Amino acid sequence: LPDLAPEPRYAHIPVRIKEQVVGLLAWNNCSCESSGGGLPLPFQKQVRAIDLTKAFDPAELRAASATREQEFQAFLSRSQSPADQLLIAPANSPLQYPLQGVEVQPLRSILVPGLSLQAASGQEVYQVNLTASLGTWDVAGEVTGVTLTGEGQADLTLVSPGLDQLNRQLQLVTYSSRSYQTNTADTVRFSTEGHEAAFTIRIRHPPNPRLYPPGQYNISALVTIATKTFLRYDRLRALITSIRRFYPTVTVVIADDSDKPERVSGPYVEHYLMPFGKGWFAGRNLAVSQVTTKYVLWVDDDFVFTARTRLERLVDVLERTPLDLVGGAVREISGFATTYRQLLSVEPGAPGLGNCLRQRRGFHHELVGFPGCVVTDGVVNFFLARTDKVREVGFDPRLSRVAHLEFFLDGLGSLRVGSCSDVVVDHASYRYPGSLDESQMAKHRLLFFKHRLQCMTSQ
Amino acid sequence: LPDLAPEPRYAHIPVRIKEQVVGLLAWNNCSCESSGGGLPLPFQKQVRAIDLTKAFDPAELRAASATREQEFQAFLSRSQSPADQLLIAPANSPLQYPLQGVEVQPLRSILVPGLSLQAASGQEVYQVNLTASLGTWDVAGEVTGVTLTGEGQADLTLVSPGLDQLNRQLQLVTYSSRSYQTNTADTVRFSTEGHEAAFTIRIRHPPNPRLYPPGQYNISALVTIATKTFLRYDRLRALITSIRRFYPTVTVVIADDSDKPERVSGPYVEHYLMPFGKGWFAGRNLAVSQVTTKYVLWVDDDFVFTARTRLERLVDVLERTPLDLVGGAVREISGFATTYRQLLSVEPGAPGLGNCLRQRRGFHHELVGFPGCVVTDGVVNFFLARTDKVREVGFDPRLSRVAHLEFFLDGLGSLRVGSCSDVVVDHASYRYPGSLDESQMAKHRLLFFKHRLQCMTSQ
Ligand SMILES: *[C@@H]1O[C@H](CO)[C@@H](O[C@@H]2O[C@H](CO)[C@@H](O[C@@H]3O[C@H](CO)[C@@H](O)[C@H](O)[C@@H]3O)[C@H](O)[C@H]2NC(C)=O)[C@H](O)[C@H]1NC(C)=O
Ligand SMILES: *[C@@H]1O[C@H](CO)[C@@H](O[C@@H]2O[C@H](CO)[C@@H](O[C@@H]3O[C@H](CO)[C@@H](O)[C@H](O)[C@@H]3O)[C@H](O)[C@H]2NC(C)=O)[C@H](O)[C@H]1NC(C)=O
Ligand SMILES: O=c1ccn([C@@H]2O[C@H](COP(=O)(O)OP(=O)(O)O)[C@@H](O)[C@H]2O)c(=O)[nH]1
Ligand SMILES: O=c1ccn([C@@H]2O[C@H](COP(=O)(O)OP(=O)(O)O)[C@@H](O)[C@H]2O)c(=O)[nH]1
Ligand SMILES: [Mn+2]
Ligand SMILES: [Mn+2]
Repeated sequence: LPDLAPEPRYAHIPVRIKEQVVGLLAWNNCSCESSGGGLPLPFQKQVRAIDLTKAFDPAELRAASATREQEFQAFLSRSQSPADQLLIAPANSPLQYPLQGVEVQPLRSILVPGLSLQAASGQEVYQVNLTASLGTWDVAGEVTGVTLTGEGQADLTLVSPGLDQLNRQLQLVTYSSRSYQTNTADTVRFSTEGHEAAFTIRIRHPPNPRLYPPGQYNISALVTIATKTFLRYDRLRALITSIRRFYPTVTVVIADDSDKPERVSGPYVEHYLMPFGKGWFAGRNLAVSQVTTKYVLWVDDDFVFTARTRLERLVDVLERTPLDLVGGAVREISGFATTYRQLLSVEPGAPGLGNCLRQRRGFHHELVGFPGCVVTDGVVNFFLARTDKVREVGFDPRLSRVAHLEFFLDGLGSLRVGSCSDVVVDHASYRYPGSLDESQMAKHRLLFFKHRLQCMTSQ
Repeated sequence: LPDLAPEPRYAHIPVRIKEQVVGLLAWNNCSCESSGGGLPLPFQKQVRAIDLTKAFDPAELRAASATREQEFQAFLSRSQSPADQLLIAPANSPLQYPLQGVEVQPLRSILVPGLSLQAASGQEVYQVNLTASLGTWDVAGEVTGVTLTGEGQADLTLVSPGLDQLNRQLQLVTYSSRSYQTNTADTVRFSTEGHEAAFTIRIRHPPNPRLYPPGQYNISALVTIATKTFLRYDRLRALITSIRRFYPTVTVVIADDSDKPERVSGPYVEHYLMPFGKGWFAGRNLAVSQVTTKYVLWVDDDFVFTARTRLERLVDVLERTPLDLVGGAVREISGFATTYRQLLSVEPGAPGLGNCLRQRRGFHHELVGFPGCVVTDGVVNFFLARTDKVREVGFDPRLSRVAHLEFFLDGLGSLRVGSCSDVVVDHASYRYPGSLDESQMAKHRLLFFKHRLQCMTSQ
C-alpha cells in the first residue's frame, strides 16, 4: 500500500491530494468487470470477464487459495535477494562508497571501487570499519602508517594518523566471496564515527552467453521451422511443399500426437511421434526442444508459404534489434490478414485473492527503424524467435488442448515481442477426444494456480 | 585489468604490495596445462588439457574467433543494464535518496521512497531538481508553499521558502515509466545547488511465479521420470519393471531415436519416437519438454531401481532447500557407488582468446541439515530436479553423441546443484552410428564458440 499519510514530524504541513496522480499508484484492489451487455457500440470494444475462482468448488477453492499462498511464499523465499532490499543513502556523511555496479563471482576476489573517507584534514586519527556477511576483506597492499585489523576476516578496521594514508589504503581494499552460492548478494556496512553506509556486493556468475555460429543471412543455418500436427496430414504436406518452394534446405520439425500416424518424410524433415493426445503445447514444447539453430519459426500445420513469407525480413528484425520474438501476419483466403497484436498486463489484487490479467488488442509503440513493425506483448501463431528464449519460457505441456496467449503470459516481461505486418503467411481455407468444457475448466484452474490469478478480462 | 598504480594525488605515498592478495585477483591470463605425463604418483591427480582451438584449421579458427567476438558483443548489448553501472555515492551531500530497492513495472507508477534534502534551516530558499530518462515525475499531493515545475515531465523542480515544506513535498514524489521495455532501468539525477546524486529505478515485470499444486509426498503428482533409450530395449524394460516395483503410477517419459523402434507401453509410460540418431542431449531435451510435474527424475536406460532408490528423500531435499537439482548415487554390480560430484569453474583469459574451463572432482560444502549431501557444480546422471530449471538450462540438441557435464556447464551459475550419497540406483552390468572423433571435434568447436572458451582442464 502507498503511504500518503504524514509522519507526526510534518502533520502540521497541509497537502492537497492530486486525484489524477494517486490514481496511477497500485491500490492492490483490482477486479475484472464485463462491458455492459447488449448491442455493442461503435468505437467501444466489448470486455468479457472470467472469474477463475469459479473453476473450483468453494470447498476446493479455499484449499487451492491456501496451498497457492504457501507455494508463492516459497517462491518469494528462493527468488528474493539482499540486492532487492530498499537502502536509503544517508545525508551528510564523509563516507564515499559504491552504491551499485559492484559484483564478484562466488569464491573470487575484487578490488572494491570508490571507497573513501572525505573528512576534515588535521584530526589526530582517522578510522573506518568494513563489515561483510558472505565474504572477507583484505588489502592489495599496505600503506605505511595505516593500521589494519581483521585482514582476511568479515570485519576489517583501518586506522591512520593521516587521512591521505587511509584513503590510499581504501583504494586497495579487496572483497572475497567465502562461501559458494550461485546468485546472491552481500549487504556490506562501511562505517566511521557517528556515520554508517550500507551497500550491496552482488555475488554471481556471468550468464551463459549462448553464442550461436552464423555458420548475408543463411536461413538454413539460422532458422528451423517448427510445427505441430494432429490428423491433418494434407495440410501438413501442403505446408512442407509450400516451404520447399522458397526454402529447400530449411529444417522442418513436426511434432505429432495422431493415434495412427502417417509417415512424414522428405529431405530436411524431422518427425516426432508422441503418445496419442499428449496435446497441443506439449508438441510445441517437443518441437522447440529439438531446434539446434539460433532461431525457430513457429507455423501452424494449416499454413501456406507464399512469396510474402520472407523469413529474411524477420531474421533481420531479430539480428538488428533486442527483440526475442517477432510475429508475422496470417492471411485468410478472404484476403484479410491478422497480426493478432495483443497487450497482456497483470494488475495487483487484494492480499491472498491473486492478481487480475487484462488482455486487450493493441501494441506499445512502433519499432523504430522498421516500418509496419510494433512492440506488443503477444502475436499470432506465425513468429520467428530466438530458440533459447522460447525454450526458456516454454509451452507448458499441461495446455493439452486450447491455448495460445498462455505462452505469451508465461513469457510476460521475459520475452521481448514484436510484430511485422509485411511478412505474411497464408491460412488454408473427431479433432478433440473428450470434454472441451473440462479442458477449459482445467486451464482456468491451472492459470489460477500457476500465475496467482483471480480473474481475467478479454477485450 | 587491475590497476594498483597511484593517481598523482597519492603517488607520494609508499605502498608495499601483498603478493598473496594480488594473486587472488583476475589477471585475465588463464591457460590450460597438462600434468606431466609418465606413470602417475599416488597422491597427485592427473590433469589433462584440451586446446579447443586445435579443433579448427587456422582458417576456420580465425573465422570463428571473429564471429564469436561479434556474437558476444551483440549478447552484451542486449543483456547489459544501467543498473549494472558503477555509481559512487558522493560524500558530504545534503541529498538523501534510495540507493537500491526501487522498481516499477513498465508503464506504471510508484512513490519514490526516502527522497529528502537535509540542508540546514535558515536559508531564504531551497530548491531540488529531479531528472529521469525513461519516465516522468509528478507528486501524489501538493504542499502549500512549494512551487513545482515540470509536473508530468522528465525534469521536475521543487522550490520552497521552507525546508520542512520541500521535504514533505519530496515524500510525495511519484515516478512513472513512460516507454514500454521488458527489463531495464532508469538512472535518475537528484540535484541541489553544488550537489548531485545518481540512483537507479529498475523498470521490470515481476517474475512468472510458476507455482505447482502439491497435489507426506505424492510422488506421482510431483515427479515424472525421464529417460532416453537407443536399441537397449532389454535394459529399458528392466528399468520400467524395477520402477514399477516401488512406484506403480509415476509417469515414465522415454525418448527414443532407434532406427527400428519396438513397442514400449504399459500404464503410465509415454514413448516418444525420434528420427534415427537425432541423438543423446536431444532426447534428453525432448523428454524434459514433456514433463508436467514440478520435478523430473533423470535416469539412464541401463539403470535399475532398488529399495535404496528412495525418491521421497530427493523430493525432500528440493522441497526443503533452495537447490534446483539433487543427484543420487549410481552403484555398480561390483558394489561401488558414485555421486560423480564435479566442480566446474570458468577462468578469465586474455582479450579475444576466450576463457578457460577447469573441471575437477569435488564439491563446495556440505548441505546443512542433510547428512551425506553436498553442494557441487555437477553430479552423475541420476538426479531429481525442478523441471522448469532443467528446461531453462536445456540439453543442447547439438550434443548428439557423447556429453554429460555440458548440461552442468550450460547451467553453471544458474542451477543450484546438490548430491546425496544415500539415494542409490543400480547400474546394470548398437552404439551410435558415425565417427566418435568427428563428434568430439564437433563438440570441441561447439564448446569453443558457445561458451567463449579457449581451452579446458579435466582433473
Ligand atoms: C548455410 O548453412 C547450411 C546448414 O548449416 C550449410 O549446409 C551444410 O553444409 C555442410 C558443409 O559445410 C554440409 O555437410 C556435408 O554433408 C554431407 C552429407 O549431407 C557430407 O557428405 C559432407 O562431408 C558434409 O559434412 C551439410 O550437409 C549442409 N546442410 C544442408 C542444409 O544442406 C550451408 O553450406 C551454409 N551456406 C550456404 C551459403 O548455404
Ligand atoms: C497423486 O497424484 C495423482 C496425479 O495423477 C492422483 O491421481 C489422479 O487423480 C485425478 C483426480 O482425482 C484422477 O482424475 C480422474 O480420473 C478418472 C479416470 O482415471 C476420471 O474419470 C475423473 O474424471 C478424473 O479425471 C486421475 O485419473 C488420477 N491419476 C491416477 C489414478 O494415476 C492421485 O490421486 C494422487 N494421490 C493422492 C492419494 O493424493
Ligand atoms: O490444438 C490446437 C491447435 C490450435 N490452437 C490455436 O488455435 C489456432 C488455430 O485456429 P483455427 O481456427 O485455424 O483452428 P485449426 O483448425 O487451425 O486448429 C492456433 O493459432 C492456436 O493458437 C489450439 O489452441 N489448439
Ligand atoms: O548416448 C549416450 C548415452 C549416455 N551417455 C553418457 O554416458 C554415461 C553412460 O556411460 P556407460 O559407460 O554406462 O555407457 P552406456 O552403455 O550405459 O550408454 C551416461 O551417464 C551419460 O552421461 C552419452 O554420452 N551418450
Ligand atoms: Mn487453422
Ligand atoms: Mn551405462
